[PDB]
Amino acid sequence: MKLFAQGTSLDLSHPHVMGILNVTPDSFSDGGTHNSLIDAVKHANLMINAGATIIDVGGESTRPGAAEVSVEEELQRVIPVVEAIAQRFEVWISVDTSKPEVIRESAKVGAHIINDIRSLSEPGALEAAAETGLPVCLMHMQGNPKTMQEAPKYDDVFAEVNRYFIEQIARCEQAGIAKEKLLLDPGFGFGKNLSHNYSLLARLAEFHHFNLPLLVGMSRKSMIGQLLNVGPSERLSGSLACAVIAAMQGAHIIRVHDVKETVEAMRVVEATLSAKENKRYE
Ligand SMILES: Nc1nc2c(c(=O)[nH]1)N=C(COP(=O)(O)OP(=O)(O)O)CN2
Repeated sequence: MKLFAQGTSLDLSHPHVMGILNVTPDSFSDGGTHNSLIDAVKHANLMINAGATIIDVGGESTRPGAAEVSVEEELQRVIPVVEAIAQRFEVWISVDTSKPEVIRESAKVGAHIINDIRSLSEPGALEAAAETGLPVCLMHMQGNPKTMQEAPKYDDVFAEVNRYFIEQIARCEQAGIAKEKLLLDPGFGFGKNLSHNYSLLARLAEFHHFNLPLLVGMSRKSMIGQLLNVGPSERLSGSLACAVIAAMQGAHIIRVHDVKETVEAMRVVEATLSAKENKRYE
C-alpha cells in the first residue's frame, strides 16, 4: 500500500517506526517558546538517524489529569517545530493535534499525516482535515483520556472497536475524505483495562478486513507497566515485545519512544515475514 502526501509517497509494505516528539508547555520551555526549538530539531535528527520514518509532533499530553493547552500555545510550539523539520530533513511528519487551526496551519508548513487521537470530533476538525486533503488516523477512545476514571465495561471490546471504525470511516467519506486516506488505530490504553488491551493486541491481525493501514501506539504504557509492575523507565523490553507481536500481525506503523531499539526489532521481523509464505501471522 502507499500513502501520498505533500508531493511524496510512503510505502507501507514494510513497517515504519514513528518517533515521538512531544512539544508541550511544560517541556518546550518557558513562557512562550524557547531555544527549546534547537532541542526539538536535534531530537528529530537523532530519531531520523535511529531510522524513524515518521515523526509525530504533538503539543498536548493525554495522560490522566493532563492540562488543557490553548490554540496559541499549540500554534507557538507545534508549527515552528513542524516547519523547521520539513525544511531540514526528508522525513514524514504527523501532527498530533485536535484543533482545526493547528490542522490548517500544519498543512501549510509541510506536515504529512493528521494524527488526531480524538478522531476529528471537535467542532470544525473534520472539514479542516478535509480541505487539507492529507491522510488522517482514526483512533478508538472510550471516555476522556485525561481523567482519573476507571475503565469501561465492554460487552466485547473487539466488536466495539470494530463498530467504531465502521462508523468513523463513513463519517469521513461523507465529509469528503476518501477511504483511501484513512489509517485505523485501536487506541491501546484509551478507555481499556489490561485484559481489554491484550485481547485487542491478540486479535490485531483481524482489523485487516477494512483494508486500511493499521497504526499502533503501545510504547511505555500501563498495559506493560501493570503487567510487569515496573516504572516508566523500566518498560523497554515489554514495549519491544508489543512492537514485534503487532508487526508480526502486519501493523503498518508503530509509534514509539525508543526508536533505535524498535527499528532494530523491525528489521528482524522483516527478515522473518519475508521468508514467511503469506507474510503475516494470525
Ligand atoms: N495514533 C496514536 N496517537 C497517540 C497514541 C496512540 O495510541 N495512537 N497514544 C498516545 C499516548 O499519549 P501520552 O500523552 O500518553 O504519551 P506519549 O506521547 O509519550 O506516548 C498519544 N498519541
